[PDB]
Amino acid sequence: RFRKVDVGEYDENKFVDEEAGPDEGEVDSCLRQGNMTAALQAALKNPPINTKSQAVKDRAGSIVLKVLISFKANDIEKAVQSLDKNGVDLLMKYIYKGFESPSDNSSAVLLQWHEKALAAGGVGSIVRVLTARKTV
Amino acid sequence: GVVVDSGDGVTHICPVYEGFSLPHLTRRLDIAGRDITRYLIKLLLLRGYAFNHSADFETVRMIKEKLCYVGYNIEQEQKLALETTVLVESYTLPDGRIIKVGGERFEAPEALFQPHLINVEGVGVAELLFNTIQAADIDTRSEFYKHIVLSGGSTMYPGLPSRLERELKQLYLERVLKGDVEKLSKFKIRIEDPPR
Amino acid sequence: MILLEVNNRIIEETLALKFENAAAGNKPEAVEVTFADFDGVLYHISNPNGDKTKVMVSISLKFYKELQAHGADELLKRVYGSYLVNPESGYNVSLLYDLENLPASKDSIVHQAGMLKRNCFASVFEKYFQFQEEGKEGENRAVIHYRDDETMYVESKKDRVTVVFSTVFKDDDDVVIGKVFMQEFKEGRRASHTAPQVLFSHREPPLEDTDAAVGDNIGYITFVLFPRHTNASARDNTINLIHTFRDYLHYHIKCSKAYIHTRMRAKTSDFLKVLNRARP
Amino acid sequence: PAYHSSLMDPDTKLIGNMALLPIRSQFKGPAPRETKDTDIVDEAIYYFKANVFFKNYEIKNEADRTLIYITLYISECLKKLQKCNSKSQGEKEMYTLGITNFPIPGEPGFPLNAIYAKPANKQEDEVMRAYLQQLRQETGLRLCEKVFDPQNDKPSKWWTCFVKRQFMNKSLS
Amino acid sequence: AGRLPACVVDCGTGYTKLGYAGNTEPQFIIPSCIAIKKGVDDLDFFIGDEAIEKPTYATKWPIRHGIVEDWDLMERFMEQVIFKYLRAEPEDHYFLLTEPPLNTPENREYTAEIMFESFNVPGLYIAVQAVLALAASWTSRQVGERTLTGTVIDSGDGVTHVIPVAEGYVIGSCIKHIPIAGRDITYFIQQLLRDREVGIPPEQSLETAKAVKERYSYVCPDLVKEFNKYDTDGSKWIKQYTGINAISKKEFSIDVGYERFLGPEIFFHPEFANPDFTQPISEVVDEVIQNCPIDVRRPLYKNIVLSGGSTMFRDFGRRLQRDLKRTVDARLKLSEELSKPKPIDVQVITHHMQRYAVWFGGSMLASTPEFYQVCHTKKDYEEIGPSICRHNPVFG
Amino acid sequence: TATLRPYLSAVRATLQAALCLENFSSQVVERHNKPEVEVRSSKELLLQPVTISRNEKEKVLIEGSINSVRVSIAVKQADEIEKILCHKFMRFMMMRAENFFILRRKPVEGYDISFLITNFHTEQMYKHKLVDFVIHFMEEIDKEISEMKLSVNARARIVAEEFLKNF
Amino acid sequence: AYHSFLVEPISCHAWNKDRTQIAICPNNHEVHIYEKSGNKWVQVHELKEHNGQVTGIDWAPDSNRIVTCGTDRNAYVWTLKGRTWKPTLVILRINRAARCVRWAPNEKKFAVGSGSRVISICYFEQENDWWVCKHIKKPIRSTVLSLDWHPNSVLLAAGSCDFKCRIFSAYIKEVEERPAPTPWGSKMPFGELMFESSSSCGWVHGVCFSANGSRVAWVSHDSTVCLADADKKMAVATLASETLPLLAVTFITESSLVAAGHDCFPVLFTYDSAAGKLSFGGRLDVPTARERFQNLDKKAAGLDSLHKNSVSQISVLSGGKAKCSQFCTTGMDGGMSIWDVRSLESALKDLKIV
Repeated sequence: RFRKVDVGEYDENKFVDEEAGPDEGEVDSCLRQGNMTAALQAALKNPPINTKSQAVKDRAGSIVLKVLISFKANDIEKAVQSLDKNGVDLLMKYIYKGFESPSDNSSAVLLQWHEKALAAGGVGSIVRVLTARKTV
Repeated sequence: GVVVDSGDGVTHICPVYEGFSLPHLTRRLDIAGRDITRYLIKLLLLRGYAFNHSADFETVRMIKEKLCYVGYNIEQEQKLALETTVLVESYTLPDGRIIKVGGERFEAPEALFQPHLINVEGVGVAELLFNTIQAADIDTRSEFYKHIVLSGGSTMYPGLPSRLERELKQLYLERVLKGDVEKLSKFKIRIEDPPR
Repeated sequence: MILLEVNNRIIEETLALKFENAAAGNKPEAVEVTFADFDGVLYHISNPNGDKTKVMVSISLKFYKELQAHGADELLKRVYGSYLVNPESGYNVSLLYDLENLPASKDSIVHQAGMLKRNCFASVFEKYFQFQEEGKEGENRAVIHYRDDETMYVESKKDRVTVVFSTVFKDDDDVVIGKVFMQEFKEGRRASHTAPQVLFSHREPPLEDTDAAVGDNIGYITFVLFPRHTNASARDNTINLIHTFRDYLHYHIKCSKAYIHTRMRAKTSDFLKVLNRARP
Repeated sequence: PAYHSSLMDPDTKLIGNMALLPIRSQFKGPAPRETKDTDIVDEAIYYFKANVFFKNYEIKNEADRTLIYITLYISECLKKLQKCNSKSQGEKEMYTLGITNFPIPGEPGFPLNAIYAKPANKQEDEVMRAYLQQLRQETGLRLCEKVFDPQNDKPSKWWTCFVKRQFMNKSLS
Repeated sequence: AGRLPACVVDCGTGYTKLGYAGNTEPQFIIPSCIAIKKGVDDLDFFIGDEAIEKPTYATKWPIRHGIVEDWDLMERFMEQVIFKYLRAEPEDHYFLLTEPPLNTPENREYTAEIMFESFNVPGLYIAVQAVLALAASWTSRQVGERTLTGTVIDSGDGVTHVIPVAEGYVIGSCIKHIPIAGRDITYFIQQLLRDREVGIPPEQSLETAKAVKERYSYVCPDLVKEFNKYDTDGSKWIKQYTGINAISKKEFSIDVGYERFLGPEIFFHPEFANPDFTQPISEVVDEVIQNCPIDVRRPLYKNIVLSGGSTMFRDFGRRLQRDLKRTVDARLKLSEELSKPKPIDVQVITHHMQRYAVWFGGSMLASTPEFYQVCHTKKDYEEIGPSICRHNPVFG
Repeated sequence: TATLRPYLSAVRATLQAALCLENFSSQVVERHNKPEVEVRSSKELLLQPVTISRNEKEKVLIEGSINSVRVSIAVKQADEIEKILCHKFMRFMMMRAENFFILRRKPVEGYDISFLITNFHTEQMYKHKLVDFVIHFMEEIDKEISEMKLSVNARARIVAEEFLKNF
Repeated sequence: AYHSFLVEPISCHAWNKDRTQIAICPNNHEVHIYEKSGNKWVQVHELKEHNGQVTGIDWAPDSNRIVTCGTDRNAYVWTLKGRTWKPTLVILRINRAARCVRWAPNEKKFAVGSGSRVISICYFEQENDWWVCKHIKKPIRSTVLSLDWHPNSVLLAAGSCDFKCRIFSAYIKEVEERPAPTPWGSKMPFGELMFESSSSCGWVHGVCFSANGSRVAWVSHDSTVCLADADKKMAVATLASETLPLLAVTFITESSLVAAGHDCFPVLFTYDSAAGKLSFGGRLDVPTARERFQNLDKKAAGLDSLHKNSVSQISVLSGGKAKCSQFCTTGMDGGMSIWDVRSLESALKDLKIV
């Protein structure tokens, strides 16, 4: 009956991980004006890398999600091509957040983002999604 | 410290006090090599391989030596056996027929820790070892707990020392520190398993 | 084999062999055989009082009393005549062949003995087909509990006769496959304009209410039969088909699963070739 | 197991490592004389139909070698004896096929050279050669009555059918 | 045990025996074969005798060396077994099927998948053939002790197996085979006949041997004695077969001789017919017992059991017992006289239910209330998985 | 159609990332070697789980570790007949997991079928070919379900006709 | 130039001083030494002592000694006595798998990284006649995957699964003299943590000191290569790759790296010291009279690289880390490749070392 407590839980070792938001006004602002590329760049500003608030993380993802949903397919390429490598890395992370809430065909255009982001960033950009300790 | 010896015939816990072996407090385990082998014969039966208890004993011993190991967290091991096929190994019999062996690998040696499984009265190698230490002079206690050394053919199962350590820590926590998780950190055991 | 056979092989072959040995003038061997048929039927072949020159075939049906309220005893008498005897304890009908007193041509009797079960069932159909031919309307329906949890309902109407089967799909896989079969029965008029029309109702009885069964696993199949089907020239064949329906449907559900398996075997095994071609 | 010979005395005589065994016959050769009324030729002919099917045979003693030899010859006879009508033509072709210089131990053509000793000298050669001939004739003789159906012109199929079977898968010819 | 008896189906390489538990003989013995040619194309097939010529269908043999080799075809063959011949509504009967010793656990799962996923049986038990043959011998007069230790001589389709059994469980590592079975006796009888009797339609050569084997054969005590009996009293021993030229409808008339007793002899003298294998059945049995655990050898020799058609030749048992006894004391002579242990009791058990020993065994067991306790149920199969069918506890 | 190839392309690219494994001896138990994505007792060895969704129903979940990848698929199931043929086909394949090597005996909860690929598999088969396989599987399972379904309809029609034409 | 030793992994390899022998672990408990004979490879020895899988091999050049370590928790030191190699047990007192082993440049000690979350530095006693060790513990929290010694034989770079590249002092006083200052710092008591990478990105599969030891490079699971120079306040340059993670890395000059991994081919990176940045200049695996002939296409593992599975080890074969001319790669495919830096320079005109 003693074998019921996981002593592992309280182990001298037991790896411990070492221990913001984009501005929604700015995003809406570019959105409402038809300035999609600019809305993208704004939405990928200041991700909440370090906060143990899921709320704040979902805030961020959703703001980004909204920018991506709003694009016309034939306009993704240039937008993605306007980013730098830290940009595409960050983007790919948000595309993978997108995939967790399909909602309308959103699923369908996220898949387009995925493809353009992959052409820019390579599979290495996905690798940094999986290896990220601190995520969106 | 304490020598846990276990061969095909039998299993003794011998605590040794600086130079000389104290018969008082020495204990036997009524479970050993030949018993694990026979249990492995019962488990392989339920898996649809019927070895005769005499004609085939040598063959099942070789399966045991080759493939059995001690599970560290039994419920976690059962999940692995039940959800995946990673534990499943192929073994070639004397006549060339291939059998496949999975969960029985860790289940047979578990008799060592849960002797009720093979119909034996008692408490099993870790509970017995703890008892043996917690009956000795409250001050020799610690030097024993840091010199447990394994002996014999039936102590080489991969994972065995880790399972003991986990189990003592489980006992010590409840039966010495009645649930006190914070003062547990300072309990120090480290069975070694010599490569000889 | 698409249609289930009506006659029972064990009965026909056992009698054939007894009649062949009696013809050759061999000394009769003892016979003692217990066997079943679809839908709870149990049969016994035996020598009464140990007399090897006498062979008895008996049938047992849980629902016999029900067929017996609808003409069965009289129907069996017309077909079997002096072969029908007092029913063996445990059984509802018993036929008795004296090996020392057979017709010159054994065929007809071997054939009728194989249809014992089918003959037990025909009377309820012949009664309600009559009611139709005679314009007798408003007669109470036949209710026949042909299995512990399935029931057949027989009713005559001005212009048509209806047979309803309340059936159970034990498996939740079988309901769905069953439904596909039923949908195609409901549409079988589009390939035989004369055929009986078939209705189907999942879970719910037809409104036409009482003590009938309801459940996720129940289906109701209705056969609308017309005079071309119930008349004097068609009724025998019509009876051979209808009383085999429930079993036909269930057998086709099971053969489909066997067929699906052969597909799954082919496909899995292709997957394993591709996997193995990934080794270097 | 197969049928072996009982006639071997701890003191019967040995040409090569065969047994020089008494046979009672109207023929010439160094075969001893016998009191009793069964000789090795009768054993072989009696045992033949059983033994011819065997493919393996333990030489327990030297009498067995003689038996083997007679067993093989028996099949030589029926080889000829089959294709020829009336007893007469038969015992006629049996004189011929008896005299023929059949291979003997030590020669290419005698099967069982690994089992049978070869003659140490010309004496033994001429003896053995003769003994063998005695048997071929006494054998070929007795067998002739047996093969023919007392209502004559008749080679009994109950013998002619063994023609193809080969004892120990070996042939004198 | 309810109102309805269980179905008992024993699938061998050459024949499948089927019917209901309780009965003494199968209700059908049918060759284990299925002739075949979108849609219901899968339902266009026949099995057993109807399957053998069939002008426009190919005959297949799903079972080889006692093991299902074509699962699609065994499945289909089941369909007719259940719905055409047995006429069992498979949802209302427990089933007992059989398996050769050494059939794998995986195969039992495959069988269960068929019985529970396609046919929805309520219960299944897979028995080992060897074990049912022992159970069959409890019918014998010479048997007062009901036991499932013994040695089983199974002369099936293509070879004969000596299967040692202890306490319900075949000792797998000790089984031996003999490349002698009924077909060979036929082939050898065909041989012997071919070069003696004139006018066997070269085309009906085989069917003629089979007929002679099945009607006129037996095992003798001693070939030479037997040969001289035949040689003397021809009118007692030679027999007549008359047949029927299939093509040219003209009858032929032959004698049946030596092959009466030489046929079955090849069990005892495999060198007569097999040029590669010479160990007599008797020696093979001996070897098998001597390989088994010492403490079980006496029980084995005490309870040697026959199963199959080829074991039915009059006197097969007597001759087996006799020869094995001669071997066993030959050993125990060359032991006392080499410096004295108890003599070995050697018993070869015969009985009436031999030809289908296996099927009879199962029929009897699946009649008992305990059979219902040890079967796996459908509820078990669903909740725990097909792995439950990997083990079938012995009972009786 | 329309959205298939884009889905597969995203899945494939994620598998390519996840199947980068090596042999890892257990840090938790002496002389054990265990798939870390299953046993989970060293958080540092686990990658971030991710998901690629085609739509609200069809998705693939990918869970990497140093050692091993778990891949869970939610297969397209349009109506009640495809749902039961699907469930039956996955079950049929799971029973046979000892022959697939790469299949879990049970799906991760919420999915129809799950693979567990380990460094042992990637040492013994070409990694790029396994990726190929997982994609071929997803395409192939839809086609088979979809053929199974046509067959049931095809035989249901012949079976009703044969019975009905006989009256 | 590719040779196939087997089809299962080469887990690890080591070459002798002369590069005429190569020791490989063919995915099992043994180590197999091969020698070249003309143009063929020939197995010459088979080292059977390990009781589990071998994971590290190092070959000390001047002493001709081979050290191995194994998932069985052992290390052995192998001595050549006549014509057979003889193992000596080193008691590591670890309770989990050894993962890597490297002889220090002075050959007076060697380092084992293990699953015990420690690095054991071992040395021999001309006193008691055997090998002893001291453990570097803090602040390692996970398995040590990768080791590389600084040319002073004192500093020691280590990569691990807690996501970090570190530099340690492994100064053992009883075998060597006090070390000289270095830009990694001037105080090196045993176990001293000299340097620790900060952002915690990826399991660190490989580490390399530059030939003069002032730069340390490593490759990680997040598909970055990184470099720190002590001559610039241990500032860290970073390059994030577009492809799969590297598992092995080495300096081929002071400003040039070669690495390889799950992509299955070697690539080149250069550091510009002035700007403090890493660049990808690479992909070195691309598909005289004899040469012109054989390359000509005919008339008639679907992968355009020499290796057919992941590259896990890279070693400099000649010219050392300052001016490398030949290097070797072994891989999960069981293949070994020898790369000629100057043939690469020739056959690739776009290519710029340093």
